[PDB]
Amino acid sequence: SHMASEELQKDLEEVKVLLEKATRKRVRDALTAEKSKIETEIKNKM
Amino acid sequence: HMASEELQKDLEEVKVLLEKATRKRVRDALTAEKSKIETEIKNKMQQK
Repeated sequence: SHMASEELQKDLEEVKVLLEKATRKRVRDALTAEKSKIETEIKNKM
Repeated sequence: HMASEELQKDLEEVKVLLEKATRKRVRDALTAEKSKIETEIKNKMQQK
């Protein structure tokens, strides 16, 4: 369900897959901002 | 600060990533970034 740990892990994995492909700074910055948000949501679960 | 040619390369890549992405929040974030880039390109083409 919404905001379940497994859903956040799937979000994070996709952002990492796309960061491996991305080369443009502007696009990488947008992806890294999302990555940071998802990682915080995961860490918040402790 | 922005350059038309560089924004067009960013647009090309955002498009490529959007071919691939499967997760709703990631697709939404990339679509929003694409839209912002397109607005900036329009303004730079006007200013050329």
